Amino acid sequence: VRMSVLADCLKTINNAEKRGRRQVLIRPSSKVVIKFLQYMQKKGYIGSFEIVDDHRSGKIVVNLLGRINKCAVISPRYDVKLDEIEKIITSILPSRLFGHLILTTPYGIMDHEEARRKHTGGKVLGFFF
Amino acid sequence: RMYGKGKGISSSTLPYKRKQPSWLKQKPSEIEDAIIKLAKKGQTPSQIGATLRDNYGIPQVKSVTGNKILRILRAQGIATTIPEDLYFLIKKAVSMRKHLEKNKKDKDCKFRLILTESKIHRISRYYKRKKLLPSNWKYQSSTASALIA
Amino acid sequence: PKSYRNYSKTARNPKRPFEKERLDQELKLIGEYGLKNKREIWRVQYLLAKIRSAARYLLTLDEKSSKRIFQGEALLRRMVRQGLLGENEEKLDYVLGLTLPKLLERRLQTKVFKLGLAKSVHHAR
Amino acid sequence: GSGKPSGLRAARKLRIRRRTQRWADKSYKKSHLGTRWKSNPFRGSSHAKGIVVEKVAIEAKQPNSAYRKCVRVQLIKNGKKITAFVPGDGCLNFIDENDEVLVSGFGRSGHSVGDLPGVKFKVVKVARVSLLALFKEKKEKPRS
Amino acid sequence: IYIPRKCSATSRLIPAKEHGAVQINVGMVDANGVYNGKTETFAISGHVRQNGESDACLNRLMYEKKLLSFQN
Amino acid sequence: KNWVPVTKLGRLVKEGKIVSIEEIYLHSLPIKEYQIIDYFFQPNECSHPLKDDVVKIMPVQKQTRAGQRTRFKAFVAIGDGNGHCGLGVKCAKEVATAIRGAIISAKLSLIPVRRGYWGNKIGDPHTVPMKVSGKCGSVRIRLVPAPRGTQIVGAPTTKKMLNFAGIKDCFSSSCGKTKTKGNFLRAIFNALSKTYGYLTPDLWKVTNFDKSPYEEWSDFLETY
RNA sequence: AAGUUAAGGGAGUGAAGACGAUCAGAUACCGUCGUAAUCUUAACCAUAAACUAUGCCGACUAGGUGUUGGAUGAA
RNA sequence: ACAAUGCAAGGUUUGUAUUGGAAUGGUGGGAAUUUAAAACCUUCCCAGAGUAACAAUUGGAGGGCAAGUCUGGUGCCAGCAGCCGCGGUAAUUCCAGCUCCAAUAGCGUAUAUUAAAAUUGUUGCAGUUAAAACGCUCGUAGUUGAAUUUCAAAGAAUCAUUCUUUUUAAAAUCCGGAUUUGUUACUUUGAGUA
Ligand SMILES: [Mg+2]
Ligand SMILES: [Mg+2]
Ligand SMILES: [Mg+2]
Ligand SMILES: [Mg+2]
Ligand SMILES: [Mg+2]
Ligand SMILES: [Mg+2]
Ligand SMILES: [Mg+2]
Ligand SMILES: [Mg+2]
Ligand SMILES: [Mg+2]
Ligand SMILES: [Mg+2]
Ligand SMILES: [Mg+2]
Ligand SMILES: [Mg+2]
Ligand SMILES: [Mg+2]
Ligand SMILES: [Mg+2]
Ligand SMILES: [Mg+2]
Ligand SMILES: [Mg+2]
Ligand SMILES: [Mg+2]
Ligand SMILES: [Mg+2]
Ligand SMILES: [Mg+2]
Ligand SMILES: [Mg+2]
Ligand SMILES: [Mg+2]
Repeated sequence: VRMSVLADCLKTINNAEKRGRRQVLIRPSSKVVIKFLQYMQKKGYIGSFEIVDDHRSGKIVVNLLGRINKCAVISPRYDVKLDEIEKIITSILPSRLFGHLILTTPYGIMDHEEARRKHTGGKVLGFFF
Repeated sequence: RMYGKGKGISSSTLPYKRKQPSWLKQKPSEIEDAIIKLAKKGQTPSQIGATLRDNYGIPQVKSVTGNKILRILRAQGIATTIPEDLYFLIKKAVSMRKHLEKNKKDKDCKFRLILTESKIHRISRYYKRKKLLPSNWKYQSSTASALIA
Repeated sequence: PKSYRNYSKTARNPKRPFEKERLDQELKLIGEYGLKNKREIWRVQYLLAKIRSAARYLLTLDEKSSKRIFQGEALLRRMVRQGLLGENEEKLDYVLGLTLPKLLERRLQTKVFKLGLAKSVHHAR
Repeated sequence: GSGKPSGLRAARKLRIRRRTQRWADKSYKKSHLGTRWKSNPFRGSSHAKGIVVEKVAIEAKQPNSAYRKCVRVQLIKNGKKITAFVPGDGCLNFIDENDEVLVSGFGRSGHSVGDLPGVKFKVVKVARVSLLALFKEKKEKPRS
Repeated sequence: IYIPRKCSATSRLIPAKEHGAVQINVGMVDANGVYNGKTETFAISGHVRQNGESDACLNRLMYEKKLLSFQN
Repeated sequence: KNWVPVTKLGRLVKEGKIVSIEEIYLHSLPIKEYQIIDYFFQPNECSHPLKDDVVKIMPVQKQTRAGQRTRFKAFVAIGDGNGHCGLGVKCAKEVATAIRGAIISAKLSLIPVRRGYWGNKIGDPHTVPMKVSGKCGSVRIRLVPAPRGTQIVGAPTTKKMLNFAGIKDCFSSSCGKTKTKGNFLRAIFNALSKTYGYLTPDLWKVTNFDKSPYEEWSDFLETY
């Protein structure tokens, strides 16, 4: 059935972007998903989003700036050491100059660059361009 | 749906407000008493809830009383040894078995009987994993009939 | 026992042996800098290539990572010594921008040809 | 869905399927089955020495029309009888009806080559003189 | 350095060989109703046109300005 | 070399009403006449000229009631060697004629390709900006940006195309039948085209529009 | 489905088979007859182009025309 | 190798046939050294190239694939050809000669292996029709598993962002102040490794 809420949400977002929507109803909100969205917002790819609280798993609706090329999960959240990062990023995201590879790291979720700055690698959630 | 190809979504969905509505006059104690009475009268949890909703003015025992109805039954000590859904399943299985005994050639029934057995075993397992069933409780096709009571 | 005097291949072959353009380029190089084979060219490519690889690796690391600063710096210094870069172009992104001409220039024969001494490249050799 | 499991703790399944499936690869099977050593004249070798038993002609595949000159030889190593095509414009007569021939593969591992039906072997030395040398002739002459 | 054109609706940004995509130009009014000199502009990508959402997008754009008034 | 221009854009280009082909690219205008392209890339005046090549002349048969009926598809890559690449196809009875047709086609195609950088920006862009991937038929190719000193790691044909485009340094892939040269070429072209239509953090800016040739010079076209 | 085993059943159809044609030949197509099987009961079998040639669960994406089964509202 | 003329082409210079002085290893012999003793290495001194006979081969020239629709011979023969193909009297493929091409003191052939192979696919394949969704469902192990539990807030530096400081609950500990709080995976630092 659901397994990875986050992945599904990201897929939905991607679809919305492709269509050229504006708004998009990410249907089960999750702390992790919220965090991811926040991160995205910080690096400009997403606009506002109104996490609507039901009395259940919430819905988010999210405001899109027509700016994302793709966003994605990389399931199997592979543990990833700090040295192992570079190769992974080469494999994944389109240019060294841009895109972001989001890790959950014991210092909260943050992008590959952030991780590098810190020192800790961790488990790899997803990415955008 | 766990077993068919059924994919329907018919469902109760409760209202946003979960502190009881203004019009509800019943104090909690009275409702508890009523619940107890219902239980005594032979009703099962779900049935009891339904009765409460319909005959008396009360939507959800959870909003009037902090506790859910099974919990209150347990507190009062009139909880069944053998959980509602599981019991129902067992009953169904028993019925199926009787039919089979009567009427040996029914293939569809047999198939469905197997399915119900499987579901029982899932449910049964789950209950064992908690502490509602004892660990010494297999479900047996021979015994089953006696168990339900 | 075997000796411990370890030894190493200085030159990798092409890959695609009768690509026209590449061949022509090689020939041109040979002409210009008075070389005996394609082997010499290959050797120099290998020499260049190792350096380039190192540079690439360094660039994958960030600045003020110890390794990057030390090893990268060393590489840069070596390049400078060799007469590959000089004053303007000493930043580790530049050591990638080396080509074969840059390397062949610093061959002794080429230098000789440049600094009078002989009328030709062949003569110099 | 992918087809494959992509669980974090999935590795057993992933390995195991690959291990079973490898064997569908023809090349891999050729390499790793034990029948290589059994069912092969050279018995996992580059060349083999065989005395000749019969100078023989072999008619080519249908489109082309030639009788290719082969030599049915017995490997000293293995006691195996095999046809080996002899190269050269006139290099069947350069060998004797009983000569210690050194025979190689034809270029395609076991698989047969070109016009020839089922001759997988190329004689390339007779009485220790190189067939090629003999063909050239300026280099050498068959000692006997 | 030719910086390509951003679809004013969806921001998709549109290449040379798109065609399809259109730069629709809306002329302004000056009090009377007469054609003011100025012109307010919208580029629309090909994708939206193909979809048929183009009209909707245009309406939204107008609303965002003051040019027309109903949104949808 | 004079030609009576049919289309409006062509007419405009006949005089000095347009600065660069960049302008025309910007407003996504349909270039019809190859003459326009020629005018924009002459050996005199302009810097880099359009170096062309007949990358493939494949013969191609129709099989009528009386035997075969061979035509020749020519493919040509045309290229500035700096920004502009083009890829033309023409099926015609004679080879020379086909080639001629193909050059015209290539000119018509002619696209601007964004060269970018690996790592960090130093002097003059060189590789592709990001991994771009075209498909045509089975063959899908993924140009990945590389560091400076790399050459075009890739097939001969891909190298040929990429030099024309003005990419110096790249990494090719190629899923699918690359033996089918035309398709491969098409894929490469598609990939190149994708470079502008990508939308990088560079381009979040909403810069107000330029005025198209057709509104900026409409008055001048009323005379003819 | 055929097939198997055992009891019944046994109308029509009808592998086998037999003729009659057909054809150079016809051990087939066409026709007349015709066992086995088809049917039930109690077992086996375990396969079919068992075909949506589309594994199952999940999310999303696009409109319209319908249609089976409920529910909601209004005429 | 170099320079003269002779010849060549290019917008006077490069290129290439006659001459002819310079250079030098190789090779030969002495030493100096080397070495346990020799031999090599290097070192010096005598010898010492013009067809510099001090003589470069190997495998190719239809395509793949760089290089001949050059000359004779053969005539579905002999043969070549990894593959497609060539050969049935114009063979650009055989056998030669010439010319050219590649790599070159090396260059072929064979068998194995890696890459080419995203043709074993974790990254990374494919499964309507190309090979491939079990006839169907149940099912143990296996793999996978909704959301939820301290969210946040404020100040200083830098070119909207980066790095830093401070506090916002509860319990135990220490003389109102100050300081400990599930396990493992994971990750970071280490330590210790020939
Ligand atoms: Mg299930
Ligand atoms: Mg559902
Ligand atoms: Mg010893
Ligand atoms: Mg049946
Ligand atoms: Mg039957
Ligand atoms: Mg019977
Ligand atoms: Mg009958
Ligand atoms: Mg009958
Ligand atoms: Mg089957
Ligand atoms: Mg099937
Ligand atoms: Mg060629
Ligand atoms: Mg060969
Ligand atoms: Mg001839
Ligand atoms: Mg020849
Ligand atoms: Mg391999
Ligand atoms: Mg690979
Ligand atoms: Mg495949
Ligand atoms: Mg199939
Ligand atoms: Mg199926
Ligand atoms: Mg299980
Ligand atoms: Mg969870």
